[PDB]
Amino acid sequence: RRVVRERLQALEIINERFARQFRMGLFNLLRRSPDITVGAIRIQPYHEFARNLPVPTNLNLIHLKPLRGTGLVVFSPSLVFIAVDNLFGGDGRFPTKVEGREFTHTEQRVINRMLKLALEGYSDAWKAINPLEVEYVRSEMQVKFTNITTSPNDIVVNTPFHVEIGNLTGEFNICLPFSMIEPLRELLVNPPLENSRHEDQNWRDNLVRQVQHSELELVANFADIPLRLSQILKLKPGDVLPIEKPDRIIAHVDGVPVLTSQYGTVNGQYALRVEHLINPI
Amino acid sequence: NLSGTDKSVILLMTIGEDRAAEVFKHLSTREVQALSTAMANVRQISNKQLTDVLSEFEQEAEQFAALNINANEYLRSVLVKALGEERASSLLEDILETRDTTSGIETLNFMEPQSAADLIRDEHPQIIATILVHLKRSQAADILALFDERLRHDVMLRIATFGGVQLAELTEVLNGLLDGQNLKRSKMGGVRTAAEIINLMKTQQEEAVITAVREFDGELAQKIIDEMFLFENLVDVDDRSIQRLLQEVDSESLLIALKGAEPPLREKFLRNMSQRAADILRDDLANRGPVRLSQVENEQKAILLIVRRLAETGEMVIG
Amino acid sequence: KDEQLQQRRANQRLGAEVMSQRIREMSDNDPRVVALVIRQWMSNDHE
Amino acid sequence: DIDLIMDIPVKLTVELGRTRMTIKELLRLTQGSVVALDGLAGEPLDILINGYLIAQGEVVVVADKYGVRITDIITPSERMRRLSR
Amino acid sequence: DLIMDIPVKLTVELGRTRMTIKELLRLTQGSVVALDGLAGEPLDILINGYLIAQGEVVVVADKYGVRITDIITPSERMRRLSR
Amino acid sequence: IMDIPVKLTVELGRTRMTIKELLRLTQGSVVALDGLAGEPLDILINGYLIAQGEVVVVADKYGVRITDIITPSERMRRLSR
Repeated sequence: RRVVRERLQALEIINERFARQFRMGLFNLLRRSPDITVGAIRIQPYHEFARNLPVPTNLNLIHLKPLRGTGLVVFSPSLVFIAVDNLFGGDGRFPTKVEGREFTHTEQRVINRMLKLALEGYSDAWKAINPLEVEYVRSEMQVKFTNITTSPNDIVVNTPFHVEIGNLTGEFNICLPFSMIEPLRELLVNPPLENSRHEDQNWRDNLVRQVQHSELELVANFADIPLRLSQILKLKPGDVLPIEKPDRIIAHVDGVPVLTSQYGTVNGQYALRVEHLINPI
Repeated sequence: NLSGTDKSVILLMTIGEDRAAEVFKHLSTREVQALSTAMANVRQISNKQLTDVLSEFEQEAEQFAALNINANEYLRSVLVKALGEERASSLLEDILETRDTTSGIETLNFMEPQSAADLIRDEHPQIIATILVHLKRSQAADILALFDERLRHDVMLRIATFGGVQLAELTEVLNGLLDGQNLKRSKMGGVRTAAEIINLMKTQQEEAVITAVREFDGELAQKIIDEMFLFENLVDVDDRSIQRLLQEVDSESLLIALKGAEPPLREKFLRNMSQRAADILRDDLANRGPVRLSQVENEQKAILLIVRRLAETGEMVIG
Repeated sequence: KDEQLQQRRANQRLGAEVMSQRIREMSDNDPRVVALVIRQWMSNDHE
Repeated sequence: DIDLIMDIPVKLTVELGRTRMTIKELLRLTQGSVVALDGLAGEPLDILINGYLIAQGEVVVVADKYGVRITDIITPSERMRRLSR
Repeated sequence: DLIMDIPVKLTVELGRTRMTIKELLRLTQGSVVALDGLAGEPLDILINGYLIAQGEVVVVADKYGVRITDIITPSERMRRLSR
Repeated sequence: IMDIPVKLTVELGRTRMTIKELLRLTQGSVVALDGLAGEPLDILINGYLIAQGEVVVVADKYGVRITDIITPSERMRRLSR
């Protein structure tokens, strides 16, 4: 049994701007403008993501301090082949497919350049909103060896991307554990907010100035006696129910108490004599 | 006589410890290790030898009138004040890499083609195509020849597609492949050293080994037997080499070897000789009686050792 | 005989060490005449 | 079905009065401040459970012990009239 | 029944465990604690803290729905309170 | 300071209606609550709340994945609900 649901707003924009940054980075790196198509953000268990992962492919570990845990990135063999031949200027119209064969030293080095470029791009994109350092840990071949999540059923978030350069195409993914963003679960849901300048706080203070003009309905309580509905049914008008001594009156609005008070007889009216505001701090 | 290495080694001791360390930094670690072993194993200079190495170094110094400093820093500093440090460091790195990549190109041309091909077999076909283009056309062909048909065809197809002529990354590619050679070593892995041991072993023992490896892998056994092939038939070794053996080996030993040889072997070893020599050899073979096979095998082994020595000298090919 | 050979060895060593000091001083005052002769040394070694 | 439910504990609540009041007023309020309520002195207090209207009653001091004496059971029509305010 | 239309508060629980405060003291904010009831047993269903019946949750219509199975059964209620 | 065992309590959701809606529903009738799939669960002691935390199952035995002590801020709102 493992269930999680949520809706996200900010990381979509974050992925879009990071994708634009990565596109321009690859353009300047390979002297050719690429195109990146960000897929819909995927929320799935770790085992489902591993099953959907096309083996063989290279997986890389990038830690995210100070949050405990390591991030994961993947790149397709088609993408690495196309990138490396473009680095050599090859047209790519006579491609080759390698399966099971581990990446050579040179191929791993080219993967290292893609890894560092992507790390820098995501670092700047993420720090544009929240400063969270990204540091590569260890590349991996098989997903089972990555074993990032505690359980295969652990639900993780993955961001797919479709990257092409002219006729040449490709797809790579960025998948993250949900526990990685569990402390920031409320922040990622919230859409990005601009300003935050000094006039933004007094703007909040302006809202407060509006807030003082508010309407509040208090509730006064005397007795909260536990009884039985059988007794209620046998209760008849004229019946009397004893009540303990109400040494004080609790005042609450929609439930939340604010103060304690003492009842009193004032100008022929049921009046209360407040003692002090309830401060939970 | 003193070898060129020993003279250089003695000069390396004489030039001083700091200069020797600087030369070690300027030179290859294999050279550093060789010099260290030489100065540890035994000194290379005697009083006549020290005189000779010092005198020849002096004649080198007379001719090498440097009137100049190495200035790996001083030359740059004079350049930096006039134009600025920046517009020199990158261009200098590019020039050095061009010297370095050409050095690697020449090294790959010199080193064995199939070894280069297998070192690059795992690498990218674009890498293979660009390195083939950069290499000498004899060397490029030699790396291409070994490759399987599909990889080779893709390589020639991508030769045309290579229009990017990329430039710093190519040098770094050469650097990456360069760092893998010092770990490769090998030598022990190759079959021919193992095959030579099989020849060295006792007849029945390598016959049993041949049967066992035929059970293990018929193709491997056939390859090792093809490596075995040494004057077991006329076509592989050729009549000229058959003539060469008979004029270089004792007639009595040749006849004793031919006692246990096949009649086609006798025919091939008698065609080259003239009528008189062939008649003498045939009469001697007919007259000589049976001999214990140990001596025949020993003389055959000596004859095959002579054949191997001739092949090593490289007068003619065998196979 | 043996004493004469020993004295010859001693004076040869003295001459060798002073002339080696001559190499030391010329190499100190001019490194260019050193690198090219090192190149010649390695050429002789590999040849 | 009915017999099953009868022996079940339930809670009840009673309210004194209601006044419009804003956070300015409550912040201005201090220790010992007196606040009245729309409930007239001597008016029977409304009786509810879990915020649901039940009846009305008044407190009577019987044997120097406080006790609320109910007076009526709210009809559906009068409950609708009360909520339609 | 003139008070039929009265909303009520229900309570559904998993299981109990006799747990001394020394245990919670070493229990961190991210610790794991077990219970007494075995997995798969229907959860007990109560209202306003009063025992009613038992049921089990099922993933139906994308919402946790509990399937009522037993009745108050006052004899069984007495047996349960007699523990 | 001195130690003593104490009764805990975990609550799976709360709703508001009359029992007759479920009293009419005989045994085997499935009924949902405000409790959905994914949200954490709270822990009560003697009926007094402590902390928020999910519950998992291990070795065919339930295990609470407690998260943090409930502060009065959210305590008040859950009391109001």
